[PDB]
Amino acid sequence: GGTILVVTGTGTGVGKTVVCAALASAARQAGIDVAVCKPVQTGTARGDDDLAEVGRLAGVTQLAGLARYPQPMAPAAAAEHAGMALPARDQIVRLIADLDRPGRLTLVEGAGGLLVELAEPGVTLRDVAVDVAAAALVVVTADLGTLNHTKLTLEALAAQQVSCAGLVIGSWPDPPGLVAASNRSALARIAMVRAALPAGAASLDAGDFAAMSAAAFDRNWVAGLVG
Amino acid sequence: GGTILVVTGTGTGVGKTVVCAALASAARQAGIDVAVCKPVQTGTARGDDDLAEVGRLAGVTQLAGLARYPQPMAPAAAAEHAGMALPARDQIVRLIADLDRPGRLTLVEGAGGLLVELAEPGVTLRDVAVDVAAAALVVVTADLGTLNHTKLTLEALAAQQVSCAGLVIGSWPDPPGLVAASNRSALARIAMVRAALPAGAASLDAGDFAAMSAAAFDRNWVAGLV
Ligand SMILES: O=C(O)C[C@@H]1CCC[C@H]1C(=O)c1ccccc1O
Ligand SMILES: O=C(O)C[C@@H]1CCC[C@H]1C(=O)c1ccccc1O
Repeated sequence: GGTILVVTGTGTGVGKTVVCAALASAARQAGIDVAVCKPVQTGTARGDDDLAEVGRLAGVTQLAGLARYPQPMAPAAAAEHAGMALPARDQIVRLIADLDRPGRLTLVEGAGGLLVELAEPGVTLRDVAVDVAAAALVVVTADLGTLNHTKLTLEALAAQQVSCAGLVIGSWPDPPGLVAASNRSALARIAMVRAALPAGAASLDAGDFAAMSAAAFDRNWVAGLVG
Repeated sequence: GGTILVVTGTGTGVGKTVVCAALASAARQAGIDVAVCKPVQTGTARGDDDLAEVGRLAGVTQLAGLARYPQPMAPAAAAEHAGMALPARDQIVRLIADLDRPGRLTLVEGAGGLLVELAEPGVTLRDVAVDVAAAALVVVTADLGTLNHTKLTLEALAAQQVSCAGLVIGSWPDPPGLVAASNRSALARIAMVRAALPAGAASLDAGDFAAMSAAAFDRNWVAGLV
């Protein structure tokens, strides 16, 4: 197959989706075929659609969903509220394996943080990454609290031998402060900081987003993700 | 010895200090002798003194600290700004071991979350808990994202055989709301929820706080801590 990457984060609202669009845009501009999947989408009752947003920002057409729930909560609660079930583990693995192919980068976008339950019983994105032998890209903030959350996440990945593909700061303030500056320097000391997206990148139009995306990542690292 | 409990949380600003004071107060009202150790304090430029909050809210007098940095950052960053080092590992562990005595509940308050660096070099509250054979009480929020952060923290504890003494929700909203109510039920499936402190409790006077605290925790669980 090709390269499967799960895109996770230290928690909710850290920039997972915009980072997914940014890595997809960068990989597209390097000539890499990209597919993005979203095993579980909540918040559809308020218009949440991360796949649609990645298509808008990065131009990705190969977009695959599975489970969708209206309420903007964790999947187990949103499914329960709606009278619906979580998907099974093998259904998520099938969604991913159907997309995987040589020379393609398949990004698997999580819901919330790494240990969020996506399938019964207690099946998380970490288990899925083990199942499809994927590495994990971790989206982080630069805010107070971030190193503890980043270190807990990286420890949880290592516990199941899921490789860490690096960190991406989802929103980077221009200009930064003492805490943001100290955290980025300390984040870079615990793992590779692949990128740091400028604040408000999600508002950029397609052309500015593609320019930001290409500038945001090291063109050489993106190319090395998939032969 | 007695019983040593570290009081950690899933992050910063989750209610660690007010929970420390709530458990101290509940334990004092059950006739238990309570000491609180806060090895490292930051934010002293704006007046942060967590040991003083425990003193006033719960009446604890055995209040032990080692270092105080002016900047409201993590310890390592506040030390870096001040141009001085953090305490040494032995200082923290020996201070706690000296505090511990039979009949006593010694609560150890970290800074920020569980893997925050407290001592030299890169020593955490989790290491401290291993060294003094303490269990860990985990302060959590009810907000969106709390289950992930809770599971992350509890795995990191089990990974070093530090026992989990339960959760406390540092701030329980009124009225709850869908997400907060869903989160409390889910937290209870992860570990015992020992208390959920009413929102605003940090601002109560000492007599109102001791009332809230005595009702917040289960009598038998507190009485059995020592
Ligand atoms: O993916 C995100 O973090 C943003 C989404 C948008 C709607 C609520 C967030 C969500 O899904 C979520 C939040 C906490 C725990 C598990 C979750 O799945
Ligand atoms: O204890 C708290 O979380 C509140 C304090 C008050 C001033 C900054 C907070 C702090 O200490 C802190 C923040 C991030 C990481 C580690 C830390 O130790």
